Amino acid sequence: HARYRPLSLRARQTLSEKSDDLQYHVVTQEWFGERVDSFLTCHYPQWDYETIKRLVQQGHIYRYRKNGKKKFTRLTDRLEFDELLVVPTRAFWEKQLAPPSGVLEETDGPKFKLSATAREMAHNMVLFKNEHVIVINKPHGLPMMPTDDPQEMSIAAMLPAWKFTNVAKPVVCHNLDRETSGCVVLARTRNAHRMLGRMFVKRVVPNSVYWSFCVGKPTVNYGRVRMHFDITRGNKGDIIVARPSPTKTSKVAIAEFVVNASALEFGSFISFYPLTTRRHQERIMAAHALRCPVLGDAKYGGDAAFPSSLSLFWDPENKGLPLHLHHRKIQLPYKNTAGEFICVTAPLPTQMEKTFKKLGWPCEVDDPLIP
Amino acid sequence: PASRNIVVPDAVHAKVGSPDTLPAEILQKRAQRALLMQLQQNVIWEGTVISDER
Repeated sequence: HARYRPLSLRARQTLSEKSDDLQYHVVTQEWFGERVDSFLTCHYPQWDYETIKRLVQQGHIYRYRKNGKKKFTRLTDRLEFDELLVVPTRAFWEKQLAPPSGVLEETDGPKFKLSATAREMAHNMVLFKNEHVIVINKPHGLPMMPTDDPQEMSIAAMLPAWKFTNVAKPVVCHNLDRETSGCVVLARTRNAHRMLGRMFVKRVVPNSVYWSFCVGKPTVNYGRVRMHFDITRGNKGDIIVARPSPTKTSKVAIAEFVVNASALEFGSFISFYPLTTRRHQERIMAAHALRCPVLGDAKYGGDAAFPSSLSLFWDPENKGLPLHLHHRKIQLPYKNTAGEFICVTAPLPTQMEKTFKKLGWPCEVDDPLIP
Repeated sequence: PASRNIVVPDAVHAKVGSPDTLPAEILQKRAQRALLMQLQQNVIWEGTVISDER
């Protein structure tokens, strides 16, 4: 909810101590030795153990031992005689600036019906599935989140389709562009989502690859690309200023590009291994840092991503050419029976398969750079 | 030679609404919009009326 401001540690402590919306449960003879978690579970049936643990471990719920200081306790610590246990209230969470933990609130929303054809499409889309995670081959044209036009299809909309024998639908762990296809990961459970979210933040060891067909050939076969973006809002779209040097408000974008095989100076096949997440880092780096736009990228390589070189295969005047960028070989923490991590791949889309076949290069090949 | 002026007739200039004159981004966006609408028609989506044929 709104009216929640970012608070430093001192500000949070000051607000917590000043607020009068606190309930003090006395520890009597009957609840002396009872554990904190059991006491809270008994006294707050409406709350969930997740909320209990979050509050206790983040300090929103504490105890006062008459010691002149508020002790912050673990869930496994025993209580004591004639001591207070301070717990906030709905008033504490709402009528002030301190935001609550993202569980205790009772927010809810409606549902949405899906057609049998859509469910079958989702089932065919699914690639890998276990008790924790799903990896699906998101197509080219479909978007991930709802578009500026509410009446449009989306992966978020289709999410309930692959709610296999689970009460709650999975949650997307990361998002792809509306023009890029390939693997996308869904966490089945909330704990799985929290654990797997640490993969998609900025990292130094690549775990996924992007196969791209780029017009032109970079001067070097393998290398690293680093660009600092200063995304800002514009009239309708957003401006993306890219610079080589850092800046206070800029965000870095790092990738490792390997030219798997280049036909000639006209076209090339590149693999991008990103160490960072930014709006359109792969496309921007291919277009500017490498000076080799993707074969279907009109947003950056306008009139240059559609070359007359491949007039025999693709019509240069057909601006609807799908982007020749494909997410592939996402590596997951979960291992297999052989002891090695699970690397889920996605088959190349129709256009990239056609281009590879026409150039004579094989399509189904294992990328050793992502073990 | 250089001093001589040359007048270019408007005929050679491409039409304003021509795809050549239009930036490639607009053409790609329109093509992708058409593809998305075709996909929505192919798989029954909510609020999608089948007013077409085939």
